Amino acid sequence: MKNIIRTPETHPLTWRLRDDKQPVWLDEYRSKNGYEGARKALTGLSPDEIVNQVKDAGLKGRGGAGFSTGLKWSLMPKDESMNIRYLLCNADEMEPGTYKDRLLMEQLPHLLVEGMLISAFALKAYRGYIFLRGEYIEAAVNLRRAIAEATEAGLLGKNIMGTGFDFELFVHTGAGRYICGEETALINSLEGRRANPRSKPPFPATSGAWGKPTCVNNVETLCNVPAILANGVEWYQNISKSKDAGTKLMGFSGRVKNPGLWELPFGTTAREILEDYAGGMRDGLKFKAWQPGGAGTDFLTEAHLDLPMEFESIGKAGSRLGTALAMAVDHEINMVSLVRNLEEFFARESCGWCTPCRDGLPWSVKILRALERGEGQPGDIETLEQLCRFLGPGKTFCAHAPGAVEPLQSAIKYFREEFEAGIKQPFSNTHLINGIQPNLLK
Amino acid sequence: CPTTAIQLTPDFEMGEYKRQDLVYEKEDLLISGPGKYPEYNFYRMAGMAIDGKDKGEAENEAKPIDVKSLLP
Amino acid sequence: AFELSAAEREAIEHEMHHYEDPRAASIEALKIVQKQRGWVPDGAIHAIADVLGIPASDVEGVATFYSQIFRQPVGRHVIRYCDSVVCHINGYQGIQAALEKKLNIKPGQTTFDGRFTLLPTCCLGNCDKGPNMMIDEDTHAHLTPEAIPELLERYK
Amino acid sequence: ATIHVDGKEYEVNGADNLLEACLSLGLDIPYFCWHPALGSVGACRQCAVKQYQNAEDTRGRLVMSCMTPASDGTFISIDDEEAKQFRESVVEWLMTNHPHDCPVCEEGGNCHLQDMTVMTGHSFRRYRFTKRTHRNQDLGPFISHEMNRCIACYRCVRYYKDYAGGTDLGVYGAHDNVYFGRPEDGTLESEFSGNLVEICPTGVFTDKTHSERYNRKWDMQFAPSIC
Ligand SMILES: Cc1cc2nc3c(=O)[nH]c(=O)nc-3n(C[C@H](O)[C@H](O)[C@H](O)COP(=O)(O)O)c2cc1C
Ligand code: SF4
Ligand code: SF4
Ligand code: SF4
Ligand code: FES
Ligand code: FES
Repeated sequence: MKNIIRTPETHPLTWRLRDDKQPVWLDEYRSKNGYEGARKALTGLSPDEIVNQVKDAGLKGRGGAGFSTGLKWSLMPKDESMNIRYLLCNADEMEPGTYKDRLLMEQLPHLLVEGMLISAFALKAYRGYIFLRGEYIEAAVNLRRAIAEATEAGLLGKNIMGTGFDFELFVHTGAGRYICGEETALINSLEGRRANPRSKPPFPATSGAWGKPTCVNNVETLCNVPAILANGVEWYQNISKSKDAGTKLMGFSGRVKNPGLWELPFGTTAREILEDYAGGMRDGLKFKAWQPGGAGTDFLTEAHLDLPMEFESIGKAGSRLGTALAMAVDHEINMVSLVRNLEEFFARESCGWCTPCRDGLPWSVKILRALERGEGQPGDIETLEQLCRFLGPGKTFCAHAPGAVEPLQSAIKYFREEFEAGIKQPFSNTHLINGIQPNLLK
Repeated sequence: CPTTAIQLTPDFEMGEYKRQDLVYEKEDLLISGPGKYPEYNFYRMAGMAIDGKDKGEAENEAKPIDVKSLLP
Repeated sequence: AFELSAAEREAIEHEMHHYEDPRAASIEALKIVQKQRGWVPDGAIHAIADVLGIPASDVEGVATFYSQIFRQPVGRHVIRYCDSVVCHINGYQGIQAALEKKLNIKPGQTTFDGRFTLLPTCCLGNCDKGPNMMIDEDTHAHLTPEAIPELLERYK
Repeated sequence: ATIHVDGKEYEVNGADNLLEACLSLGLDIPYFCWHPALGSVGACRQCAVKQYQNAEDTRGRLVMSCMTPASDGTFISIDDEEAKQFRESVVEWLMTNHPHDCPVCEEGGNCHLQDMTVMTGHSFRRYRFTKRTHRNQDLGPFISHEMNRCIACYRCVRYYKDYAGGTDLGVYGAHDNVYFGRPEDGTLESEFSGNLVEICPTGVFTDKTHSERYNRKWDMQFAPSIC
């Protein structure tokens, strides 16, 4: 729909959003039912009870992994001597097409503060860190002002409304590398080290930041938790009849008539969003491709537009939902240049730890540059498909490389003819010495 | 030879009066031009620093991008 | 010969007050040096290492790892244009050509008078509002190649 | 513990790594970033094998031998098609940007990278683009340094920081422009910097004293002696 009514029953996140795109401060937040779930958690809810409610509410990961946060919180050790636990908010994105947390932190900072309060009491953590980016400046200013207002209002400090639970919140603005978004590399970057990820299964819930149990959660997860604790769990299961419970900040981007961001329940197909919420595309565009998640997932054709944007529904289509922020590709854009730019971003924004990504993403960049410039050679398409087969999950140290080569998978699978037309000259790897007969095999 | 330095000329008119003078030293082997392979040079393919050849000046070698450079 | 001002030391010590390990404030110390002087010189690595207590190799690696910690000297205004895919679809080659025709330089280099330094950026987080750029912590969206000279004349 | 490699039963230790358990049996698995005295990391992916859980399995999963514990009930495979061609792809990625300067290298016949390139069986090159080059540093009168030969296996900084405790050498760089050394030019003040000649599998850190008046390894008449 062009005009959308944001009642709190169906839009638990953005029903208190302002029309003039102004930040909602503490008084306006408390006027529109603010810190009620936090009050319930910090007065009459046990931390294990909150963990069980989050686990049985069906909330999953919103950073693209899709892993349920209740089972994430159930990996904390049961020893009470490990009371130096930490909570981290992955406010960092640097992902092309991901822009929901910018809105969530520019005009809803107290929702994030309440979410960290609830999750820190649930996880028995005493320190919380919002890992932001240097690109987000107004969001950082609004978050710091919200933290100051919450501290002035007797919250976010020592003995929060007479509980004895001590919690302190800080904002860490990173300098910016895309690998810092992953949880283990976010932990490494938080410790003042280079943002190289860490091996598994030493988990962050057992040994994370400075050897202490930590939990890293997305902005939207911590924005969905206080609505769960303020409105109930059966209400959270009774807003969408799908296996993925809750609402997601969806929206299309890229040469669209209305490229925006709207909160919608799971199970909503991309076609209705594109035609009514996005309003269709501009004049003279035929919608030749789309991507469900921003730049990390893989392309889908027009035949997959009828699929509901869930995790499992796009999982069996040879794809994944990711951040659920869709991106549209038209016929006026060659996918050779587009996938070249994607691989360039992934090659220059990866880390230098493990070999296959390190020395295959620049190789894919150079092969796609040769295909763009018309200098493609026999032995490039099969090289790319062998590269993307060898850059899957488990082969590399982290998951940057499967998300890097998934657009290569979809561009190779669907739009093969453009890459085939990108090859003009024959194979030439060696030049003559004019004193040695070459070993020309036939 | 990976540099095509040691080579076999078609010259065979050899023979010495002493066995001690059949050992050819450096000055008895190095000739004043390229032999059976006229237009090959190894050091245009090597990667080490050479007089008249800085880093990245070899064949199929890019210029050394600085670590401290502003490029992401 | 590098030295640290008093405000730098107070800010760095207050940042180390926020963390369990003083190593965790290295990125923010480099950011403070960047906000005061515009870039991180060679002696700043040893100064941060001596203040924090971690060796200079770790500080050098942190400074050379993250993209927005500049070790080469830059101009007084760092133009950071988007190089990602959404702004590629919306069109960033036009504004890149406009910048290259206005400043007469290449990306990654600074102008001769030290007025601007052109740099690509991984993403800005403003994908829905068209092509985006940042100049001196000021963002700009819905950009057009015709408005680039108008946008570039409001900076010193 | 009891493991099964190549469809054959072996009895190895339970708490150790799979790579060191397989190397203790005399089997050949290539590796670049694992050292017996430095632990195991994932800087390369050279020790890849194919692991199966059940006794009979078809697909399996490509795992790292230095990241898999040698536990009871693992059925791993080494010389199958997929793991061998993946290791060949990893050595190909290491030769993607490697200088063509083997005969002017101080390692030569003492180079681990040559041994693991020949062992994987990779000779044909399909890379036609430009290579990666770096500058050099002066690391004192003992350690000659040149960065082009590196493969970013992180063994030097792991030894020099965690094991040797030196506060000089480290990693400075990025995705592909990754550098291993000193932020300035000067002698490595650590008393154990001379072990970087054998720690480094490549010709980056080499013996300067042996670089002067140099001979190859096969030309060396060795003896077992005491310092
Ligand atoms: C290369 C890479 C980049 C990532 N970037 C982000 C990110 O920017 N934001 C985010 O929330 N998750 C990101 N993730 C996913 C995280 O690993 C993890 O899912 C997130 O920190 C928390 O997940 P959650 O939604 O279940 O809480 C990234 C993962 C990878 C492999
Ligand atoms: S795949 Fe490897 S090199 Fe690439 S970002 Fe992850 S750990 Fe770093
Ligand atoms: S310099 Fe040598 S030891 Fe260090 S990462 Fe490179 S190859 Fe490994
Ligand atoms: S270090 Fe590199 S150049 Fe030297 S022998 Fe080994 S592979 Fe050849
Ligand atoms: S793609 Fe340009 S702002 Fe995100
Ligand atoms: S030896 Fe196991 S990944 Fe390097």
